[PDB]
This record gives sequence, structure tokens and C-alpha cells, in this order.
Amino acid sequence: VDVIKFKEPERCDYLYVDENNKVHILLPIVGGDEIGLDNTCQTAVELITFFYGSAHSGVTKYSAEHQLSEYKRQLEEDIKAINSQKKISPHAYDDLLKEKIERLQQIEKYIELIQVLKKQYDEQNDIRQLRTGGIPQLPSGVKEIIKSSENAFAVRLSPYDNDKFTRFDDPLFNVKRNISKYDTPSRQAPIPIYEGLGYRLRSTLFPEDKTPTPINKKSLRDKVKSTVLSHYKDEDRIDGEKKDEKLNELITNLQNELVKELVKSDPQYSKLSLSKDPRGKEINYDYLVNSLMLVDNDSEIGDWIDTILDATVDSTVWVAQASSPFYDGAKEISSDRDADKISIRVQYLLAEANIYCKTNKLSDANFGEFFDKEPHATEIAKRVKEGFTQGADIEPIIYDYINSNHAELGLKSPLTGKQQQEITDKFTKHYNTIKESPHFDEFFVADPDKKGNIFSHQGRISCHFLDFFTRQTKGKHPLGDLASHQEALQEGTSNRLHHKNEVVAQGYEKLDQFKKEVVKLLAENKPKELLDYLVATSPTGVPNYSMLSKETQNYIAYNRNWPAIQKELEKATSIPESQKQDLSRLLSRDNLQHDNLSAITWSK
Amino acid sequence: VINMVDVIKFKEPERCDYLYVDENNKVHILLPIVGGDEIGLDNTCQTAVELITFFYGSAHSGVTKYSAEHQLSEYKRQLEEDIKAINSQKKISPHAYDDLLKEKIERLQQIEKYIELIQVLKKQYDEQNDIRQLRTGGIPQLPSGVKEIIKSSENAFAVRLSPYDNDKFTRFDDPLFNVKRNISKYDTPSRQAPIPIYEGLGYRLRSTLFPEDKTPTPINKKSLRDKVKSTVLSHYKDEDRIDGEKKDEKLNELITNLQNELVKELVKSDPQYSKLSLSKDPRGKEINYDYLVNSLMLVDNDSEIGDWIDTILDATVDSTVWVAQASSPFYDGAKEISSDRDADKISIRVQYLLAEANIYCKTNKLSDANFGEFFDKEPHATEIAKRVKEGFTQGADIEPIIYDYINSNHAELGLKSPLTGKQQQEITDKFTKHYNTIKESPHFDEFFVADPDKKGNIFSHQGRISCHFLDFFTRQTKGKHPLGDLASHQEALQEGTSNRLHHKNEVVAQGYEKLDQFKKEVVKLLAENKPKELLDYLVATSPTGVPNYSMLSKETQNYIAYNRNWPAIQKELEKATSIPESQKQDLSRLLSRDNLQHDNLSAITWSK
Ligand SMILES: [Mg+2]
Ligand SMILES: [Mg+2]
Repeated sequence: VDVIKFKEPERCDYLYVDENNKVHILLPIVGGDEIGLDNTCQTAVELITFFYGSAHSGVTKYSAEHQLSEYKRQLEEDIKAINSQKKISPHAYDDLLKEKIERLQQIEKYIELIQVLKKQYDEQNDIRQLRTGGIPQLPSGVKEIIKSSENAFAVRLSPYDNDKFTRFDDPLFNVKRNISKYDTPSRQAPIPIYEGLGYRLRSTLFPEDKTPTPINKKSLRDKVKSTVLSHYKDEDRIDGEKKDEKLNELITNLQNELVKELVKSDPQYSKLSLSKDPRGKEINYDYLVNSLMLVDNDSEIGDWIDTILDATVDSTVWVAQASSPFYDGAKEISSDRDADKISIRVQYLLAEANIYCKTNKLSDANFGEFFDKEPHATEIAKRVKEGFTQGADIEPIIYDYINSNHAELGLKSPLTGKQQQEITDKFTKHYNTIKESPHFDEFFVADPDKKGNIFSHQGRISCHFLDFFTRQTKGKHPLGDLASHQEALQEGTSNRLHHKNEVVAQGYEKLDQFKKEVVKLLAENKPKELLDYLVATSPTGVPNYSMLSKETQNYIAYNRNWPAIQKELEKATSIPESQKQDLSRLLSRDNLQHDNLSAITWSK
Repeated sequence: VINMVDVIKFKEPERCDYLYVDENNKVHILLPIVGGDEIGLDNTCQTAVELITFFYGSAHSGVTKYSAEHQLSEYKRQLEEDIKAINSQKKISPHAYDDLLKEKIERLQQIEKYIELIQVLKKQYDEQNDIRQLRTGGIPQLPSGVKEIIKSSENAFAVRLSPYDNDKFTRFDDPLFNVKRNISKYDTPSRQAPIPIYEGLGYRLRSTLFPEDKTPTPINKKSLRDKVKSTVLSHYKDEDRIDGEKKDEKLNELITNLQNELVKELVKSDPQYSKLSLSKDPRGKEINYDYLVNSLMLVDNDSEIGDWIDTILDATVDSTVWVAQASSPFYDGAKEISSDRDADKISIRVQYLLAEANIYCKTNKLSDANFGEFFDKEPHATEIAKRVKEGFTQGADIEPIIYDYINSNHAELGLKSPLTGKQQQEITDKFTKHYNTIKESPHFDEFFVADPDKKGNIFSHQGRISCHFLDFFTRQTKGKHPLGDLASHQEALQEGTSNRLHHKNEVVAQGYEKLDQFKKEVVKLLAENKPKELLDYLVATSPTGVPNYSMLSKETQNYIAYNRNWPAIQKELEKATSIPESQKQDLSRLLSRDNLQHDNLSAITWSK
């Protein structure tokens, strides 16, 4: 069957091809996008798979070397298939061919580099250990990349039952920890320390006397209703000779309280009003009591509030933001496990705020060091405890405490409301991502929208393989043709790399676009244009007719107006002799050296 | 004032409230029923709000919203300004913007009719004050024409539920799903408290979930991991150990039982996990006694079985396995049901799930039955409430308890066949999305739910759930006012691919984009120095037959007329084989300065 089936896929594990067709291999540190999903004992998993392959959920994952070798094979099949057309068309697929050869040569080189790294430059067993080590460690080359990153940072926290086997040793945020159960003879329970942030959060939120902490979280509507009702008494009524005036005071107070509470989340609500119905009708006694017949002189202030709200406010208004991880539906903190959970949350917020400041160049301090100290450890725990009882927003309690201390945290200036909302959104997203982690000791957090040495690619947080290779080889194996490739990846728009390679895919779409142009220019019977199209050259100077294949050759040769096309060819003057004779072979059945190009296909 | 600048600023926006222009440039006005996409955000007393605004405008959050009539009149004005601007170029170029002009005029003429139809609907055909009452005299009703559209719909349905504190002012009167309700507080002298009926689904759910003796119902929801742990641990005892002769054999049974249980439970969500194995770590190393105890040093003789389990899981399973589904609305973090209000909340969820299952069957033509009628009846009301109660105390998934109860009674619910697992998961996903959308409603009495992915007379547009204004107009005027040129517009919208209408109008937008592309072609064809192509391009026509040079404006006329190539261009235009007299003459007026009748076209601009 005379069809070329192109095999080069548009996606391969660990491989990013940039717009300039430079091939980059991304060494993975841990799995994830911005926050790492692997930690503690499993930190090494990605690296194990990269260097050695592995079995995940009884489905085999192959090494980078295996996968790159397979991609090489496919490129060679593609190249050999293109070359088979050269006896028919000397210029067949010239751009696609060169781009494929360019990638093949780079990939071979990367295969060589991985090989020499494992064979020659692992005398300390730093990579081998991934495979033999009881609980493996990050190779030092990766530890150094981490240490020098400007855009990715580990944080270390204090869960009650801490795991000794943390694997990120340069965290930005770091707090005191219990003695892991694994550093006790029987390995069963941690040995608690009685100082620092972790302890103060746990001991305060669920105390040794077992007194629960109530969580009194109110929806917006409930929060506004009750607040307003607080300045009233159970016996209060909208009755009397002062009823209209009392209804007015209620309307105004409820309006003030609804607005004030709405405005913090969206100041569009600054202009919301409760004095009137959508249809313009005035919210007064006669309307609600004698016309709508909903409340009366004997109604409670709460039932007047309900009625005011239902008659004047749009349902849109009551739609909640996303929830804070701090409020997950629980009525109370009623067990050491609940307290530990919430302690971790607080700590993780403070770690996100620390990352935020570090990555935006506002501070290099370790916020943990400060919050572990007294009275801060204690004060922050009490204000958070009080927050849950008020049903208040937890994040601003942390931000106000940071801001009342900004200089001591290394910050020239307090955090603005806008910077606060950005931290909250990262914290919320990142936390929701890792909240079913079996261990909260540690996370690595990367921002691929900033300049640096760490990247996001195919669900892995990664660095450039060449960064790693150079560090681990100490400069002793120069990179030849790949010496500028690491620098080239920095020059891209973003550290967030696309999961597929568009430059590979476009090498197929261009062959499809060429077919469309040809089918159109023939259906439109404009033969001079067809010839100009074919002879028109791409940026590299290659003629479009390079992209002929069985289908396009047959459309042209057997078309209606081929005689018309052939007249133009002979009588053209501007088309060089090379290409007249070339097109004539290809498109004229009468040509001595006429032959059929193969069909071409691929997987989309 | 004479800071006049020779530039046409097009005013027609690409978006206008209530207005959808289809790919054939037919204008459609969408009459809104309630706000929302699939599930209506308005209900009970506020049901009429969209209609209030459509016909009369209204003030919301102290921002004015204008009537359809006002907004279409403004759009008409903008269209006329664009038409007059285009026309002013005609003395310079007879064919200036011929396609855009025509498209704009077409839209204008249709928009004027719709403006006329609304006016006449209000002046002539509101004798019973059906539209008027939106503005007046009590909590307004949907107008009868909208109710009939609702009654007729194949793709949208109201559902009516039983909250403890019910609001009598429901406003959807043909619900698919409907259950018995308390006597609203508003049907009592003092207006303060409902009168509870003590029969039906609602009652049984509330009374069962938090009983009159005030005993809490524990909600024992576990993580997948905790659920697997505790289960496996149930087959064990506090003093069971992995020692000491037979340790290796006992370790192996734990692995198997843990593996079977992890798999049994994961497979229910993704059968890619059928082949998961706890038998070796990622690097192929065997999970045995010597490895966890002597080498890694993580557990020993005396460790509890629960700690062996932790260690097995931690050494074998990837963090991804533990990533839970989005939650069910049923499990919202609470440890128990411990107040009438908690029970009322959960009762409404159960009810709303059953209403979705009902909508799904109706929508896919599997049943016309009212599921509420069946679930209000004993023993069904009681039994389904008990099974949901047991479910919560087990930490079981609530949705399948409902589906299995439905399937054990499928015939009686008008179903040929039980609901398949796939159909079950489609119901759960709609229920989850829709419930989450309305879960802060002040009233749960009723909701209108539309599926704009199905064939029917209800649509989604601009965050409104809507019907075609012509559907309404025809019904409300009882056929007496012929639609004239719009007589096929309603059918045309049916012929479209989806009832989910795009919020802006691409046909309007593309009328600007085509002037931009024309510019690019021109700037390319000149920089590449290809004179015959440029001429060819200019002289080539769109589908309507209009030549591309209709799209010249100051910028492109000047690019051509003062380019290097111009004498080269002019020469080609004269050797002139292909081009008809009339067009040779135009292009020459337009592009040659020596031409007697040479004049400058205006620049053109628009807001993106
Ligand atoms: Mg461990
Ligand atoms: Mg009401």
C-alpha cells in the first residue's frame, strides 16, 4: 500500500520542542503543575521513572532514554519515507525533512548525554541511589537547582504526626517539628514539643481540657441578618404611631450593613438600595402589610428583614465566593485531629504568603522563624481561634498580623489588599490541590509565570536536563551543539510549557493547508494562480510544490483544465528551468520521467 | 466642532441585550423567563424580574437596566449612523462597503419590526393586562403566553419541592416534579410559622433525619483512604500483629486484603485501576517483612495493623490515587444532622436529586411520570428516608441509594428499563452542578431547569433562560397579527445547531474583521512586490459577487497609491485583460492621483 504513514508524534514524555525547533528535555523534580503532589518518601518517584522507568498502578512507565530512543526510531522512519520520494521529486518535503533531521540530531545527543551521565558521572552513586536507596534522595544536582531557583520554593510544616523523611532540604518557610515517631524505639507515636507555632495552633484550637472551639460560619445573608438583629431586642416591633419611621430605620440599617459587607468583595454594590421594589414600588408599611400581606404589626424584626430582602435584592447578590479552605462545613473544632488539620491550614497560608513575598522580591525572610517565637506563636493562634468563633474570615487575621509586623518580616511595606487577595487565591488553589496528601510535612511550590530555572510541563514540575547535566558533570562534558539550548528556553514567553509540540504538528497542518489551497484554486478554475501558488516559496525559500503527494498530484494532473495549466507552464518565462522540468515530470502524464508520488497520512 | 477628523467610527456593537444574530444574518429577540444558564436563579416572588426588565426596564443594585424596546432603539440608531457613514463614501466609491452596508440594512429592517411588534403587543393585545401586571399590584405572575411556552417545552421543566418553611408564592404552575407541601406561613393569620402536614416525602425526610426526640444522625463520611483503612481493619482486632512465626504469611494476607479493597473501591470510579498492585514498590522492590522492618525501619513486631497499612500504602500507592471526586452536595463537611434546619437542608437535597432524575428521564423520553407522586406515597416516602439515613451513618454515597430505589421500581415510574450506571452518573453531574448553582437561594420551593443541549423551545442566552419573542408574540396575540417578514424566523432558530446561543454576534463582528483581513492582504501583497496579484486580489470578489476593493479606506488607498510599485500597479491595470471597464475606472479614480475624479476615502475605525 503506497502510502507514507508519518510516525513522529506530536507529544512525547519529557520533550518540549520550541518554535525555533530546538529540542529541550525537562528533568522532573516532582509531579504537579504549581504545587507538588509528591513529598516526603515519594519525592524521588519522578526521577526514578525518568532514569529507570517504573510500574505505576501495574501499568509500565518507560525511562526518558527508552522513550527518546523510540521517538528517534519514528523520526528515522519518517526521514526514510520522505527520502523514498526523492527519486520522484527532488525537493519532496524539503522543510518537513530538515525539521525532522534537526530534531533527530538533537534527540540523539540527549540520548548520548543521559548515557554518559549514568556510565561516567555517577561515581558517587547519586543517580543510582534512586534505584537502590531505601528511601531515595534527590540527586545533588537537583538540590542545587532548587537552592538557586528564583521561582520555586519548598515549605516545611509541623503536622502533629510528622514524618522524618522530608526530602526538600532548603525550604523557604520552615517551622519547628515534633520528634517523628520514626525516631522512637517502637515507631508508634510522635514525641510532641511544647513550643512554636504548630503546638500553639493545636493546643489552642483544641485544648487539653477538651473544650471544643465552635465554628460559627454564617452565609452572607445570615451574617447581615443577625448582625442587624443584634442592635434590636426580641420584643421589638414595627408597630405604633412611629411605625413608618421605625421601618425606615430598619431599612437604612439593613442597607448599610448589606452594602458594607458586600463592598469588600465587590464595590459595584456601593450603590445598592432597599428603599424600593424592582418595578420602582416603595418599600413601606402599607405595601408589605396591606398589599403584599407578608408581615404585620406583630411580626418579628427578623420576618420584616426577610421580607425586605426578598422584595428588593436580586438572588445574584447571595451567591458565595469560592469557600476558604478554613471553612469546610464543620460546626466545631472538637478533636486533636480537627485541630491538627486547621493548624496545617494556617501554617500553609503563612507559607504561601512567605512564597508570595519571596518570588515578588519583597522579602527573603523565613516567616516561620518569626511565627515560631513567642508571643507571636501564641497571639496568632488566639486571634485565629477567636476568628472561628466570630465566624470571621481567617485570611485577613493572618494578613493584619503580618502587616503589623512588616519590618520584622523583611518587608519595606505592608501587603496591599490586592497582594492579599492574590495570596488567598494561590493558597486556596494550592491547598485544595494537596488536601488529600497522606503527609503535610512538606511541599514544593513553583510559579511558572515568573522568570527562573523551574518549569511546568506535562503535569511535572521540572528543570532543564542540561542545567542538571552540567552541574552534575561539573563542566567536564561540554554540550557541543546544545550549549545554548538552556539559555534559549529562558528566552521563551513563559516557564509554563505546552504539553504538545506545535512545531511538529504544524509540519502536518501545512501539508493539509497546501491541499486546501490546491482544491480551491482548481475549483475556482484560476490556473495562473495555481502555478504561482506552487512556485511560491516558503520563508526558507522552498517551493510549495515540495508538498505534492499522490492526492494533490492526481487532482492537478487529471483535472479539467490541466491543458490550460500546461499552457501556462511552457509560456511562463519567470519560472526557472529547474522547476518547469520538475513540475512537468510531476504533473504531466506525457512526461518521459513522470512518476507517482505516494499518498501521505498521519494520526491527528 | 471643526476638530472634525475624516474618520468613520462604526457604532454597531457586537453584543446587545436580548439580541442574537444568526449566521444567515437573521435577527432573533430572546424573551427571558428567568436568569440563569441551565438552572434558574430566580424563583417564587422574583420569578417575574427578567420580564419586568424586558418590557419596562428596572433598577438593580441602583444600576438602571433598560427595556428591550429602549435597547433595540439605541441599536437601531447606531445602525443608522453606520449606514449614513458608509453612504457618505459612495460619492467617492460607488461600491464602498457593499457587503457590510447590506448586512447592516438587513439587521436594521428586522430590528424595526421587532420594535414595532413589542409596541403593538403593549398597545393592542394586552387587554387582559397580562403584561401590564408585571408593573402593577402584587407579586406578578408569568404572562399566560410564557406559561404555555413552558407547558409545551420538551427541553425545560419546573420542579416543585417541600421546604419546611414553604412560600406559597410559587410562580411555576406546570412542574414535572411536584410533592406535597406544608401550609405556608403566609396562609396563617399571623404570617409567622408554617403548618406542617405529617404525610409525604418532605415530612418523612425531615422527621427521619432529625427526629422529634432530638437524637442526632451521625454523618460518618470518610476519605477513600480512611474508608479502605477502617474496612480492612474491621476484619482485624486491636491485638492482631504481624509477628512472628507466620509473619510473612500474615503480611501477605494483609497486602491482598488491602489490595482487593483498594481496587474494589477505586474501580467504581475508574477501571484503569483494575491492575493496581501493592506487592512491590515503584522500583520493583518487594514489599516484605525484611524491607519495611530491617531496611527501611518503619514498623516492627509490635506495630499495629493500621501502621503496617499506612506503610504499605505509602511505599506503594501514588499520591494521585487519593485525589477524591468533587464532593457530593450530600457531604458538606458536617459531622452530623443535629437540628430541624440541618434536616430540612438535607431533605431538600434528596428531593432535588429526585427532581433531576425525573428531569433526566423526561428530557431523554424515558418517562412522563411525576416521580414526586410516587415518592410522596407510603411506604416509599418512609423507606427512601430510612435508607438515606442509614446511608449517612455508613458514610455511603447517597446518590446510588436513590438510583437503586428508582430502579427497583422502574416500571411503576413509567420506565421500560432500569437506569444504567452511565445514566446514573449523568444525573449526578447535573444534580451536582445545578444544586451548587442554587444552594444559596433564599427559597427552595421551585426551580426551572432547562437543557439547552436538547431540541426544544427554550434557549440559553446571555445568562438568561429564554424563549423566542416571536413564540410569545404569536401566542399572546392569538394569531391575529401576521409576522410579515419575520414569519420564518422562529423556525430558523430551531434549524440552528444548539439552543445554547452565543452571547455576542459573530456575524456583526466579522463585518469588521473582514476589513482588517483585507488590509493585511493588501500590506502583504505590496511588501512582497507582486503587482498582478494585488490587482487580482482587489478585483476578486466575495460570494455575493462584490469586489474586494469595496473595502478600501484611507489607510489602504494611501498604502497602494503612494507605494513604490504604483507605476507598476498602474501599468498592469492598463494592460488590463481581465478587468471590466467600470472597475478599471473606479480603481483608477481611487488609486491614481492624476485621475480627474480622484478623491480620498475616510479612515475607518471601531471599538473591539
Ligand atoms: Mg514514610
Ligand atoms: Mg415572598
